[PDB]
Amino acid sequence: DVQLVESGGGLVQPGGSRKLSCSASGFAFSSFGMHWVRQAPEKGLEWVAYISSGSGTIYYADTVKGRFTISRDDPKNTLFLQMTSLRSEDTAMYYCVRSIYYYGSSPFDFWGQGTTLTVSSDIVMTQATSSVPVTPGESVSISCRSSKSLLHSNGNTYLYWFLQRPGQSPQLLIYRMSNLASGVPDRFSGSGSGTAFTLTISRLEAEDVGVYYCMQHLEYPLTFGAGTKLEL
Amino acid sequence: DQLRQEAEQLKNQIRDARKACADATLSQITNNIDPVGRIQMRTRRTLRGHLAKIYAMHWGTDSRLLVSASQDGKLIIWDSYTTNKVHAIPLRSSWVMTCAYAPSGNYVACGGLDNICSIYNLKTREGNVRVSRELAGHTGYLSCCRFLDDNQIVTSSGDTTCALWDIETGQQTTTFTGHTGDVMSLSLAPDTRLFVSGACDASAKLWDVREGMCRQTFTGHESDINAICFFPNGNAFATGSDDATCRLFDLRADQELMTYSHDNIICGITSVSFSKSGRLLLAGYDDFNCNVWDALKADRAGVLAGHDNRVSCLGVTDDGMAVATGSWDSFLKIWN
Amino acid sequence: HCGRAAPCEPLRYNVCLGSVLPYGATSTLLAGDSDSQEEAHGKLVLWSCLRNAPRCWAVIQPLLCAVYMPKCENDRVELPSRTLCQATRGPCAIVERERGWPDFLRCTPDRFPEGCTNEVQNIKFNSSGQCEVPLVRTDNPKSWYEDVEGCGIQCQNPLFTEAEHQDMHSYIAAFGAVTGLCTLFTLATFVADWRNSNRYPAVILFYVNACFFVGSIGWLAQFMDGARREIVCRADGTMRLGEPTSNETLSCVIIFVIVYYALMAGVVWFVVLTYAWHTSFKALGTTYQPLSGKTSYFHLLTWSLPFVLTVAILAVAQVDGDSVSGICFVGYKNYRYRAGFVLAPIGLVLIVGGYFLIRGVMTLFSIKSNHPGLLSEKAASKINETMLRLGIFGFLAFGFVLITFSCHFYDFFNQAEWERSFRDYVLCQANVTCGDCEIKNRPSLLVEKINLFAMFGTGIAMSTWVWT
Amino acid sequence: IAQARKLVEQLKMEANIDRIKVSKAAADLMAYCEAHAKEDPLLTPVPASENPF
Amino acid sequence: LSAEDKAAVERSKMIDRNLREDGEKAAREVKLLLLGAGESGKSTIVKQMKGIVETHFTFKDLHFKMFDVGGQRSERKKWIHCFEGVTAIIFCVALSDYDLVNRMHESMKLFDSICNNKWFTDTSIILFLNKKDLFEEKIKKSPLTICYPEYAGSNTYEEAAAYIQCQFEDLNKRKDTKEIYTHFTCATDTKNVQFVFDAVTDVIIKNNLKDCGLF
Ligand SMILES: CC(C)CCC[C@@H](C)[C@H]1CC[C@H]2[C@@H]3CC=C4C[C@@H](O)CC[C@]4(C)[C@H]3CC[C@]12C
Repeated sequence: DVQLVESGGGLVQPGGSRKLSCSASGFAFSSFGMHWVRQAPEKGLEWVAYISSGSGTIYYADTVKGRFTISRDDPKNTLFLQMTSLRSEDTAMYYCVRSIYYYGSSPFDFWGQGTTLTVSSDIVMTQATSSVPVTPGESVSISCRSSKSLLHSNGNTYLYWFLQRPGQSPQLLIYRMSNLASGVPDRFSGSGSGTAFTLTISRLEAEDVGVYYCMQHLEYPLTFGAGTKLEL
Repeated sequence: DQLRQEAEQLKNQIRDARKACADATLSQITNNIDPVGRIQMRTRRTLRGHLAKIYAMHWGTDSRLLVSASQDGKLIIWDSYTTNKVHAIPLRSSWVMTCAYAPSGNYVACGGLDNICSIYNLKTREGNVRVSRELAGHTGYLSCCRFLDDNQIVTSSGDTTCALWDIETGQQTTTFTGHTGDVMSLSLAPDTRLFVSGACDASAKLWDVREGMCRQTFTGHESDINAICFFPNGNAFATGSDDATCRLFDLRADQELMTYSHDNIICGITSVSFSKSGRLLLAGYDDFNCNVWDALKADRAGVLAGHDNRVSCLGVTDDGMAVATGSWDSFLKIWN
Repeated sequence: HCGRAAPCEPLRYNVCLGSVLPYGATSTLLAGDSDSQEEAHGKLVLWSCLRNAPRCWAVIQPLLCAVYMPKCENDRVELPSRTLCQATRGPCAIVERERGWPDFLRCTPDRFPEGCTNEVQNIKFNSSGQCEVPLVRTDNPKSWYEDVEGCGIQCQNPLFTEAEHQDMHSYIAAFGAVTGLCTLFTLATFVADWRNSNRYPAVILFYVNACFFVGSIGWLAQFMDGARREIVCRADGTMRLGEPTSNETLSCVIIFVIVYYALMAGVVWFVVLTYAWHTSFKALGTTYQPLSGKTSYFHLLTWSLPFVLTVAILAVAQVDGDSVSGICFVGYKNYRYRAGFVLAPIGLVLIVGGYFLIRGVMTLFSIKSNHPGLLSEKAASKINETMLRLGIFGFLAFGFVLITFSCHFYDFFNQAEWERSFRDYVLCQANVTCGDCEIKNRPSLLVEKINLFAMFGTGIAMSTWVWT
Repeated sequence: IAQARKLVEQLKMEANIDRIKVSKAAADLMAYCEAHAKEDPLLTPVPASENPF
Repeated sequence: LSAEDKAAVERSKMIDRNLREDGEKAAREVKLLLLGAGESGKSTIVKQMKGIVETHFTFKDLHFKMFDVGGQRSERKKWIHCFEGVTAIIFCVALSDYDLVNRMHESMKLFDSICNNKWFTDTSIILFLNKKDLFEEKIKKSPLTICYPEYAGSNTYEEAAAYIQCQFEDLNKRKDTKEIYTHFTCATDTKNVQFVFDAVTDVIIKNNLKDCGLF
């Protein structure tokens, strides 16, 4: 099936250099806009870099502009993030994620497993609630307030919901606040308006607990929410 | 031995019966109805990606995506709003004479001059589209493919047979064989319960998807009929022929209602399709333009003349917001 | 301090030749040449010949009739101040240039002392200003007869008699008409089947023809009601110079830009056509079309280079008109700009076109020997026909470039002659009018005719391809 | 001659069909055609507000 | 535009470039529509050089494609327009079937129908008068008069074959636009491919010089 795996972890001395390689296997890698998203040891996700299909477009986060470089080798199905002068705030897991952009597509659908790499005027997505206890059987309502009208002139509200299970890679739940992901149960359903959003999970059950990150996609760099932990 | 004389007797009875229930002279009824005046449609977008003649198109149920098959050996799925191409499907047999698009928008059916209505799969993992099936069994050539569900597809071939397929297994579950000449066009119903096939015998037959028996046979044409489209009500259908006369048949009255012919038109029809209301009747001619016939008074309303070569396909959206004509220029316009 | 003791007599003539004398006593000591009143009057009426070129006459007249007819103060002649000299030294080097200022007029400290009354400012010459037939009164220092001050050469070149003008006008009308007709015919042929005739080298040929037609109609914007006069003549009554000036109207700037851009686009499209022919003939057979990718690059280069050239022309403002040609064109006055901006592009076009055409001919000559199979006589016939066609057309283009080069170089040398010759004529006319005369050598009109024949002939020869 | 038999059987099966008078069929066509004159964006050209093209 | 709309347009442009490149690569191969009556000997000529059947072969750095559509029983005029813009039309005619049943008359009628078609008004025709060896020995028994009552000449192969050739060549009513090349198929030689190459390169040179605006 679809399989994203990264390598080049371990511990590095500060101000050094390292290369992270994400070797894709089991999909047309030659036509997927691949991102790099990191996660601090105990914080939410943060966007790092992005490479488009055919290497025609590149972006970086403001923190890692000019310090990192992203490159893809299509014939080998690998994705490289060559990093230089590693600061003390880069200790994180680095997920390589695929994204395909056409009309009615589901970008950020599959997430790599990630490798722990230790060292020794944008939209702020204020996911206000940080923790809430729940019991199986009931429904809980998670809210994510944006800081800018995400409803574009096209009619879409570029806001995604990700679910990260304990010791897993976060999977896509809903894309553009309405559409369900591929192979997700019908319990999840998004609603709201511009600068206000909600993910109303119905008849919540076991194996559905974890943290829920809301990510705007209207403008770069992508800003994930602080995440709401569903404690059982 | 003398049975064809009895067949002629029955045919005479049929013609007498269908003539004895004819007193309207529809023009006589719609005389008092005020005309639509004159409609002018301007090409909003010029979908320009193909490098050879295009023979078929089909609008998605979304009324946004249209797929257009061509002779360069690619059917590419457009986005009619932003002109963007969302898929480029490199098909095997470059000779493609028809195209479909699943009502859900999951599958797209190809098929041309090699007896295989080969369906593709769009909404899949792994990115690129795959050949889900290659439905073989026909002995002529695929002329139309139309999706019933994501599992059933009817195909009208050039061996005088229309066949209902089964995508999952890939077998002819039902064979409709009543024609004598090539079946040039086919059109499903709003309820998708019974269709008609346009044949080279100058005769359209009313099939039944469930049973597999031709219920009614509509004659009146002089030459091959190249295009059929149902009236949105589902109780009438237009018929484009090589005699330059689009005709409105009626499924209830069992007979032709009216004919759409102008003396200064000599070219053959390639595609017909009603508007959403079923008032104006599009008709794609070989005069490098498609005329807009008022479908209740027979008088021409407008003209869509922006093509350098003959138009092969003409689709109306499921919300009547736009039409799309595809000529042998490799360009297909979206009028409005 | 600015007066000498001399016995002065009562005056007999009461005028400064324009202004009346306000006194009744005068001596003739100041004039080194003139000793008596009659000789003083003789010298005054000889100086009266300076009526033309008023930019110096208006300023010298007071000093003129002051040095010959002064005012004595009780056997003490009045000597004017240095300022009246310095006002009549810089711009009035013409008499110095031709005849020279006599030593009595060359004001030396013992002759003209510094800082005393002139007494002449009451004598003002309000009736001042004239230029005879070969000149016109002008108020622009840029557009004057540089050899003189004030007056300016008229619109119609005095080097050419009106007969030559009429002959050239009729010549231009006829050849313009023929070129326009051939180019319109080929444009009509190309546009009649435009849905079929879109094959690129043919379309490049169409663009050459269209450009040369625009050039031809740009030439034929004269013979109208009053177009020529508003194109080649200024409002003040001189020929156009150093256009676009910020004062005068953009009347012939448009007539210049269309004809120059048309000609340059024509020759550049021709170079691109020849290159397209070479690259096509290199891959004749093997169903491989190379130029399908670089069609747009051709379009942009050929449409850009003449435009940047003509804006570089309008940047340094020397574009000007001519009466005989009936057109504003670059570098009539200063031959350097004409030489560069005309011959360097045309010369480069000849070189590149020539090279690529010889390459094309050698290619489709060697094609038969290089082809693996045997060519049917029906194909080899057309290949040899088109080869001879390219050979003839190439020789014709080379001939036309050699003609225009020869005509220009003749113009350069004989023009370096005619400028001096014409000045000598103007001085001769001033001299005979002071106390007939003809220009020694004029431009031969046949070289003008041959130059315009070269241009129109090019315009025709670019349209003979549609002929089969 | 099984083709001729099948053709005659098809004509016999097609014979017993309940015909409706063209008056009523025409009236139904016209009635449906007139009842949807408002929801047809080609008859009445919708302004540049709603028109997505 | 938006974040995803720019990436959608980028994808659109990338696949547009892919279409352009594939079109440029597919326009370099010579197409050869292979007509001919049933049992004309199409199998012999198609094997000699290498629904619808596409055979791809290369000769002297040219890629040819032959679409022998005779394995399809439908109305020809409904799909024959699909093959307009083909380089040539290889029309192989059985020569030994002058006696068989009239079949020569059927081949002639098909040639007449295909050579004066609206779409193939421009496309040159190659015809292969194949099975010459059977025809050479078949003349001794059956004179040519069986097929052509209007024949007047010697009953030898070298004259009868030339008569058949000149009879077939006189069917095109358009003699100025389209040329009709002819070859008597050489069994044990590779000259059939050479003749096809020569005819195709000739029509290509003519089309390319017309394309070059000179002819
Ligand atoms: C490539 C060829 C055809 C371009 C030729 C450009 C010609 C028309 C231009 C370039 C230089 C110009 C000439 C230069 C100056 C003179 C001298 C003047 O006393 C008569 C006009 C005449 C003779 C000009 C006529 C127009 C002219 C000849």
